[PDB]
Amino acid sequence: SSRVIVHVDLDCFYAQVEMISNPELKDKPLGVQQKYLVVTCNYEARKLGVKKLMNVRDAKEKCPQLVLVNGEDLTRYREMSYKVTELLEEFSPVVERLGFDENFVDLTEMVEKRLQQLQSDELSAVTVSGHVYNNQSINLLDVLHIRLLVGSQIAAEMREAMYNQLGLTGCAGVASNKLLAKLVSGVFKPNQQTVLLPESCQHLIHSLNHIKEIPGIGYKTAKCLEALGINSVRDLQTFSPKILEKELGISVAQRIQKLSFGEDNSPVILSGPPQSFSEEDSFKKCSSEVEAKNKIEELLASLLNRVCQDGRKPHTVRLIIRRYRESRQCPIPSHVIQKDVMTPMVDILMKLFRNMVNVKMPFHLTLLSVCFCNLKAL
DNA sequence: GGGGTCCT
DNA sequence: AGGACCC
Ligand SMILES: Nc1ncnc2c1ncn2[C@H]1C[C@H](O)[C@@H](COP(=O)(O)OP(=O)(O)OP(=O)(O)O)O1
Ligand SMILES: [Mg+2]
Ligand SMILES: [Mg+2]
Ligand SMILES: [Mg+2]
Repeated sequence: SSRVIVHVDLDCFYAQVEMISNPELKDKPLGVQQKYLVVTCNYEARKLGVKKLMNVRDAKEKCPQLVLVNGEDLTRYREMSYKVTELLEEFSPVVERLGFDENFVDLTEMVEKRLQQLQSDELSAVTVSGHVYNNQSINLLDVLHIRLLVGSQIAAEMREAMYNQLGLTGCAGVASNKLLAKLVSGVFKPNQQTVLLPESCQHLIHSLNHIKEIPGIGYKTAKCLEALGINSVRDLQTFSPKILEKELGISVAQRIQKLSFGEDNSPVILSGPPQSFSEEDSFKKCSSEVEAKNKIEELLASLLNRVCQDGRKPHTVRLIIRRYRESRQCPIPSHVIQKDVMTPMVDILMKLFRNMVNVKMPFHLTLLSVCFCNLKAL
């Protein structure tokens, strides 16, 4: 059962949202700042030299006409994120989320229908929407191709409906699994879509340069492979299965090797509603017992907001700390579920804290987070 | 340095 | 509770 998956990726998301909010900013170049960095910006300002993830001063010097904006309150982005996800669900119910600006959709069933509904005669021109990866020749006689071309049209449709109705632009990659879909989706940016035919699969993995470029292989797994002298995607393709299992575990080994061939059988998971809420906060110095108290209050303060609105309730709370991450958690008592409600929580959160960190001694940390998970019904 | 997700 | 991964 060959699948058709689509990966959707919004162009410079925060930027887009900001612009869609303050139209005056269409004309102007724009950057979104978190702490003293620039986390993303519209294209009008990537041309003036502004690289994503660059300090806000180099930014200003390199580009003086730059209109900055604060993107530390993730609230407008997160609402837009779900407006997008809901739009896409209205196409097919099975939509997986990846951060705020990515979505996976399984179009296998949807492509099925549209095909059957095709009178033989009209089996052309059929056509393709957007780019075909690596300019590959289409073979209308190959069902696999045909189902991917239909996947391209549904994607073009989704992208139209995102623009109309939400005012957002973005790219789409349509492939036979999530891996290839995500990889081929950025081959043409911004605001364009590419489809990957099967016979160009190998061209696409090898186009990659560092092995960490593949989704799934990350910082910790890369370094492991590096120290094994695995740097190219072909290195990994050709390496000893056995030695890899031995050095990575039989679970991780099998999967990432398949990855390096472009093989990915992981299904698209239906995300549904968020299963957690959390406010992170890292900082220069924190070294008493209070000031964690102040922090935990603020964090709690902001989180509470979102919980009041979500609907369902958290039956578990936890405390996270990256020291000099660790966590402790415990169920949230029956009474307190009455969305005042602060002091009891912070008493628990502190109880948590205390058992984890010795207050009768110095610590200093850099990171405090509070998380609400385990929400019913579930 | 956000927020999140699944696997162990 | 910790360790991976994605953004
Ligand atoms: N290093 C980072 N630090 C903080 N926020 C980030 C970082 N990277 C990305 N983000 C945020 C900002 C973006 O709106 C969103 C997705 O980023 P990313 O996938 O890198 O592409 P992008 O949305 O910045 O634009 P584009 O895909 O056009 O380059 O996540
Ligand atoms: Mg992205
Ligand atoms: Mg993006
Ligand atoms: Mg990676």
